[PDB]
Amino acid sequence: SASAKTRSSRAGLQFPVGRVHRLLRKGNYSERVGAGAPVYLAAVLEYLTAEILELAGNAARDNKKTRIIPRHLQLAIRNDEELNKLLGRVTIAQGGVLPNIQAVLLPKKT
Amino acid sequence: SASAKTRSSRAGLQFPVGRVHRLLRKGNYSERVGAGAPVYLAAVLEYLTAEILELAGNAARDNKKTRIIPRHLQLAIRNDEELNKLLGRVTIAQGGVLPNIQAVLLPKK
Amino acid sequence: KVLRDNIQGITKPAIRRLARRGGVKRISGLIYEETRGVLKVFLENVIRDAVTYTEHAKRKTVTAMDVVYALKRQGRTLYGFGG
Amino acid sequence: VLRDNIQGITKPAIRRLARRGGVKRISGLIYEETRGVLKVFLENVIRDAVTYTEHAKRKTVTAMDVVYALKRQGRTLYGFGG
Amino acid sequence: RSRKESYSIYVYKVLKQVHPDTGISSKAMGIMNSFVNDIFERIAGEASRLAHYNKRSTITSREIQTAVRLLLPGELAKHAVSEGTKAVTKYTS
Amino acid sequence: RKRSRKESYSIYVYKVLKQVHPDTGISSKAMGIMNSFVNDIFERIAGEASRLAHYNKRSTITSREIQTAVRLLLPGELAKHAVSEGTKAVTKYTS
Amino acid sequence: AIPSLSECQCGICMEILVEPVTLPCNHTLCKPCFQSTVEKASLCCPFCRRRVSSWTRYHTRRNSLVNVELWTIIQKHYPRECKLRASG
Amino acid sequence: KPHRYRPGTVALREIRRYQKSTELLIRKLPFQRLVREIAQDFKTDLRFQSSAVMALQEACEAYLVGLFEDTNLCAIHAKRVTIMPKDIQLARRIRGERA
Amino acid sequence: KPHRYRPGTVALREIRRYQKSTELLIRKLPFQRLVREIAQDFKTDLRFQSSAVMALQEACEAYLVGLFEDTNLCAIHAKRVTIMPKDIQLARRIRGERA
Amino acid sequence: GSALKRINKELSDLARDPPAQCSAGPVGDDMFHWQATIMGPNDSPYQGGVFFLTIHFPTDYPFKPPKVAFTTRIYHPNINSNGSICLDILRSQWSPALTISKVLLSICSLLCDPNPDDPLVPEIARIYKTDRDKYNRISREWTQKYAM
DNA sequence: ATCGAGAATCCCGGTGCCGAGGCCGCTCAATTGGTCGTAGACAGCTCTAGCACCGCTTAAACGCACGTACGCGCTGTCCCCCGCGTTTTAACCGCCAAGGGGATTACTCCCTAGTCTCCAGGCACGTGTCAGATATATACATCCGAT
DNA sequence: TCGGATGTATATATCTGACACGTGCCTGGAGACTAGGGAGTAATCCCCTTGGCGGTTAAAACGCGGGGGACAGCGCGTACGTGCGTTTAAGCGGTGCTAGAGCTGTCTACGACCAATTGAGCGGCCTCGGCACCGGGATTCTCGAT
Ligand SMILES: [Zn+2]
Ligand SMILES: [Zn+2]
Repeated sequence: SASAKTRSSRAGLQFPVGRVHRLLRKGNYSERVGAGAPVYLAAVLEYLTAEILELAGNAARDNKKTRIIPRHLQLAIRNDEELNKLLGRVTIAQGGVLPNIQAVLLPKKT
Repeated sequence: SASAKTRSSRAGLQFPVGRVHRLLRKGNYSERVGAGAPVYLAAVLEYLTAEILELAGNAARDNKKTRIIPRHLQLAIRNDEELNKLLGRVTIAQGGVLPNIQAVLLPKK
Repeated sequence: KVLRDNIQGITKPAIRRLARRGGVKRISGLIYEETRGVLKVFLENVIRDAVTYTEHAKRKTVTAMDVVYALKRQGRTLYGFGG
Repeated sequence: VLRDNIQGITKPAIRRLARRGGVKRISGLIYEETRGVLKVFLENVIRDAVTYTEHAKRKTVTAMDVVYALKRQGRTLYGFGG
Repeated sequence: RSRKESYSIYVYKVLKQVHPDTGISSKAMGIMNSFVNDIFERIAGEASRLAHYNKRSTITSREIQTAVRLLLPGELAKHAVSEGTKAVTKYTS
Repeated sequence: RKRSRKESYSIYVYKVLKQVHPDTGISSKAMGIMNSFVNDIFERIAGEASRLAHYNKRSTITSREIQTAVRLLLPGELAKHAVSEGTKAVTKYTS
Repeated sequence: AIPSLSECQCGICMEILVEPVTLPCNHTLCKPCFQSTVEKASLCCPFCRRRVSSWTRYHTRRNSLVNVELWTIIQKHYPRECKLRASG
Repeated sequence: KPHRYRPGTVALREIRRYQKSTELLIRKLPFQRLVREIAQDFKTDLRFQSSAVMALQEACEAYLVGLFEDTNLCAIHAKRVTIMPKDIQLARRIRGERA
Repeated sequence: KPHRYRPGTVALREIRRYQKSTELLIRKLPFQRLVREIAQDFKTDLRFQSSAVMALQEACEAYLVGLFEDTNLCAIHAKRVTIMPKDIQLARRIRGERA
Repeated sequence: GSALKRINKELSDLARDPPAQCSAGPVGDDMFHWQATIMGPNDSPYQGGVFFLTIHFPTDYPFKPPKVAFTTRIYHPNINSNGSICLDILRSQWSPALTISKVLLSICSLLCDPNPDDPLVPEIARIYKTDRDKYNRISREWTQKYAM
């Protein structure tokens, strides 16, 4: 990229690679920080955020709501079988729980 | 105490102070490290090690062995309830298991 | 300021909805008493960590940031309250 | 090429490791299930160790990378340096 | 007063990039901000530990790739490393 | 060539063991166990102190930081005993 | 209703559908294009620009990425093109 | 002839209605008072803020829901539907959260 | 008359003997063969040593000992003395790694 | 691999579909390097201006976007010193299904209505933003001097 | 309840061994002493919200009555792991060989921290506009007793 | 099978507060230059790790008789679900106070940082005794006969 413009635009991403680089420097993680690490980290963060937002938007469209709410995020995280593994030990505020019912607890078929 | 000697000696400790001070310096924990931080941390590890070693030695003396083995360490960790909580996650090399069978597990006449 | 009688303030029907959200349908009477002890231990641990952080931080007003730190440190991290 | 030698953790070996746990009688078909859980834990820890090795351009994995693999896994181990 | 730091505009921007219509709420924005911070902290701490392991002192892209390989599950990590490689390739050229 | 010099807490833990038990031996396996244990505890306390200092935008990990860290990571009895021991050590050093 | 070869060419490299993959937007693309797309492109649909990465990760384990039914159809009705394109 | 529902059906309706919703279950003021009780036990003349106790109650809700789900599993293991205390101690023991 | 011990007593003898000892309970060569199998499935032409193989073996034994403690607790809660597979996956689910 | 077939299909398409007010093709025997001759849109400060473009097709074409540089020097906010174009499809929003026709439509719509928000030459974009009409005369004169 | 033969287990005496501990030499990390930029205590001022009350309304909890689903105690069953004896097999120790890459050191080079100067991207703030909660008013799937 | 009673879902106004958008600005991000020290790379050497027999052999594998036990079923009394009338306080609004969180100018002493150096600390050698291994003897459950 020969464009000597803003580094986020130079990398073609949306998250601020400059702010990420600053946080790496002032985080007290290592004495030196490579110039390519912030781009990689911002790309990973942007991908994760984008896929969370996509799945939450799908949940909201299922709910016929045009405004993402923590319930949508909770449903998105628990519905996915590996985002759960990533964040199962974690708790989302005001998100509730996934709708599940034990088979035995169902009423007797009469 | 004012003295010109090793910090461990002047502080009345056994664990090194300059070594812990350097480890804090080049361990990527802070831009600047206080002077009392290494001596305090060395004292904390000093108490921990003293207690664990004395308990392990008592356990070994109970087992009539005067040379400590990792089984004695595992018994020292698990017999105490508070320190077991402190070291719940860790696994001891060659540690074995605490001898215990649940009451209902035992057979009946 | 004198204040007492904490744990029995919680209502048995509150534990009822908590179990219902858990998904269990039939509840014994002995559950309600031990649930109170569970809340005892959980709250005492969490706010002990929180007050430790606050007293370290020259502050005696326990903020939400500190309790979020306590939950994160315990591994029960909570979201939506900053950080 | 080595394949299908999971029977190395065999009937008496898994029985003895169970008896270490305090069980008296064990159903005869839990062996496949415990072999499966042993497997999945094994390739998890092996993934961690081998990628730790990959990071260092190292052609061999040592106990050091795997003990830090356990460290990150939440199964901190003692007795091999840290 | 003071100037607080947040990722609100970036999350909104990527949302509009991926969903041109659906809006966002304040609580959901807070959840997203804190989640990005948590993932950042996890990845960066793992990378710092990796750099300390090899007696190194520089956090380069390879350490970040290794950290994201460790943390995220299989194909999520695969997609993340693919995205990182594409981003660094675009940054270089 | 020369072998790179390595580090261990062997001599110091041996001194402590002899101080608390003047007739007790220690094997190499348990010796390495103690080395790993002290390294792990040191890492835990230092990491907690650094995290607390960053959580309070403080650039210096003073003795109070480790005081809070050990008060937290240690249950009641060990917490108070270690706090007392550390205060004794620091006041002896500064006196 | 069996589409001709032109309808059975992919939308990128103009070659036939081999191991076809069906997108939720009912878009089909020959398998090597999809491989070199999802990991080496913008993760979006080559036709409607929709982000279909979630579908890919959902279907990767169960091998439901490839559309088996239309692959069988084209193999029954157009096998020789598949044999020709087997070697790229 | 009152329409007395059979034991369980309205229970399941109530399950669904509180499971589809995310509204807070523990009552506000009693929980806040209890939290202040334990806090002033640990440290006298201590002052809180609303957001802190909100987060505390959300964490308590999550912990209780998870524990009660684990209780569901361990109780239905015994071919029972009535959850006993033994379910609670077994669930807390498997997680190893009581040290 | 041939002598046959009552089943369960020798079970307890084995339990006590093994809880008293610390030796390895898995044969090292089969375990390292499995380790190399997953290694070659993960990267061809990879090298180990004895210390690492011991480390994985002892981690395996510790993990399985913990899992079997938990499944014994579940089985005894289930009014049984025999551990069943359902106990195994239930104990795994409560521990919080599969869900 | 299939890149040769893709290039053959693209040249066939441009043979059947010559772009409006523009044209493109192989500069020679090589398939990666191609030449394009475009004529400036009437609804633009480059009325009737003729411009040349050299295009390098990459190895991973069509998946990697080809790189295009204007052969003639153009003084435009979206044209740099070496004639490159700051357009989204060129490096970021590139889509393999897009042919030369649609990207040429995009570039002609960009040239007809220049955007100084994301330029390559700052001074000309700034003077265009301040006063578009002096920029109109200067660009008209320049595209008169070198394109004729 | 009992005792007796039978294995199973702790204990004593002996012998050997290898590694735990003490001693020596040497190198490099801790200590001394000095300088100097700077995080941080610190007194002081602002202003935000948390406590406490206070009145009120009304939704939720309580105590009780009542019918009952089932937890569990018990009984009966056949079936499926256990112990033990007998057979095979790969584990296990001991030995030796090759080389390979782990580890170490010396050389070079270019990436990045650090400083300086410059600028616009994002945040605080205010304000317009609508998504949907709320409220009311309809129609339908379902429960259970009744057939 | 079955028809009301129940809750659930659907259609519509409306009004509300929250979300999106425009502005000021100002501090964090960006571009240029330098130095150097950390990292990449070439050379080597040697530790050990793979590999291989080969003998021994404890332990895995299999058969089999059998007895403890998971599982299937019955009843029965009980605690628990369900509904209702009742009481209680939880929640909402509104006021007032001030104590403490938070921001600001600042001075200072705690500590970053570098030359000298030396002795504590570490690598290697050597030595004996705590303990492993073995054989034998005495002690502790144990299970069948009462
Ligand atoms: Zn194709
Ligand atoms: Zn599409």
